[PDB]
Amino acid sequence: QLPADTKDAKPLLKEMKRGKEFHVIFDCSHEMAAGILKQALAMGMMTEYYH
Amino acid sequence: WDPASGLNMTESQKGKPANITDSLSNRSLIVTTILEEPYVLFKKSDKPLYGNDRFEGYCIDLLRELSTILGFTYEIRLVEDGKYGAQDDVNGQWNGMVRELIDHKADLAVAPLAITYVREKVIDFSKPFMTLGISILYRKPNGTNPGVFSF
Amino acid sequence: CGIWVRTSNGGHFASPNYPDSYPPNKECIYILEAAPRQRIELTFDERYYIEPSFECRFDHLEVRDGPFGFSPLIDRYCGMKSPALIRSTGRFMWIKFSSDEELEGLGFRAKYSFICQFELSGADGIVRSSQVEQEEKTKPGQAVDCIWTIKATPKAKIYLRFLDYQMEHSNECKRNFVAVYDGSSAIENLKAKFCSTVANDV
Amino acid sequence: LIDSKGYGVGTPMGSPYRDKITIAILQLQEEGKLHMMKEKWWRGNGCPEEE
Ligand SMILES: *[C@@H]1O[C@H](CO)[C@@H](O)[C@H](O)[C@H]1NC(C)=O
Repeated sequence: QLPADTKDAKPLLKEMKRGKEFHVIFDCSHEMAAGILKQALAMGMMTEYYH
Repeated sequence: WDPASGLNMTESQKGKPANITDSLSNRSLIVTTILEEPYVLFKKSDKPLYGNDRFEGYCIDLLRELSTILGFTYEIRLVEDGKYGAQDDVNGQWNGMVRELIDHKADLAVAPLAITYVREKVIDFSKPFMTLGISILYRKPNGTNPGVFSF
Repeated sequence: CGIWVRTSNGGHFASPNYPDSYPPNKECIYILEAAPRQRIELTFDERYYIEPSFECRFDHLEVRDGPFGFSPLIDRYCGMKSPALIRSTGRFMWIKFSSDEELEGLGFRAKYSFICQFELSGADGIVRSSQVEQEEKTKPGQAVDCIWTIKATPKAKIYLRFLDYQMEHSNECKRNFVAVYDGSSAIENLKAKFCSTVANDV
Repeated sequence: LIDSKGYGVGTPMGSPYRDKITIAILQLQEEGKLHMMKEKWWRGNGCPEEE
């Protein structure tokens, strides 16, 4: 679950990359979708492996 | 259960500790030896050894053969102090291995053990697996002929 | 990262690049040494006061009392909360700050206040066995233990060779053992510990 | 001696004499008297014909 506040997936996305979790579904008002893709790119998650 | 502590289940320590008198078991056997050199020695290693594997010896793998052909358990418990089991007259005691051959703290004690007259009086010994005896030790001569008259 | 803060009644102790986010991949030591009979009071100033809902690894500031390494673990702090002030009379609060491979934070600010280890460095030398009746004469009755610090020449890794090793008092080591630590002197990484007849070189 | 072996005293699987005769044999060994009987039977005619 996304933390309710701070919109900060850095802990969350780090947890994700730890498990080598190469598939994700989302559920969010698309604002959060955009605001989190930038997070993913900054964390370098943006590699052709994830879909 | 509480929000704070958790489940104080009363079985964490069972009221009646389960106990069964007769179940599958092995009859373990205690042997008593000594750190004699080409007989029984600490196995050579750098990492720690544990249990019976700390040792090594010609005697110990002899016991390995014995247990292999008859079936036993290894409690290689060393003697307290270095001594051929030999009684004392004054104390009447049998300090050394003979204690464990008497007091049934232990069992058969495989180690350098001369089956002598007094020992069989107080212990029972199997027939010797290898004989012994006394010889002289000497430095073999060297090519330093006297040469006063080496002709 | 090293800010040698030795011999101060008080002084500033802080994470590198403190007002900025701390750099990544940094495993840097800090050591606080107190003179005999003194007390160490460590003041720690948090930059940011929030309440996290979780505790995690990858960025942890632990505190150790004594020979870094031997030192029993006191506690292992993380997050953005300010740890409570630590008062002990162990006289050696030695504190290590780590770093993961990413995910830097606001860092930290601290303030130290004040109220058997022999140096042995160079190019070559020998650690005298049981050499304790001269350095720190410890009576034989109690358990004794000591640590030895090596510093090679600048740009020099070190090789050790044991000339004489015999720990009679057991094959096991729940009482007596000899061990080697690489890196700096922490419990972080045992290069090796020796409990048997033979001790290999390292 | 390529191999080592000796002799014995045959007794039935139940024999009260086995242990006591073992004791006596060992004791005689201590005095080495059995050695002297052997020598009278061996050494006596051992070397009266040393060539
Ligand atoms: C568990 O129950 C026992 C008996 O009522 C009580 O003495 C003990 O304090 C309890 N412990 C906890 C964790 O609540």
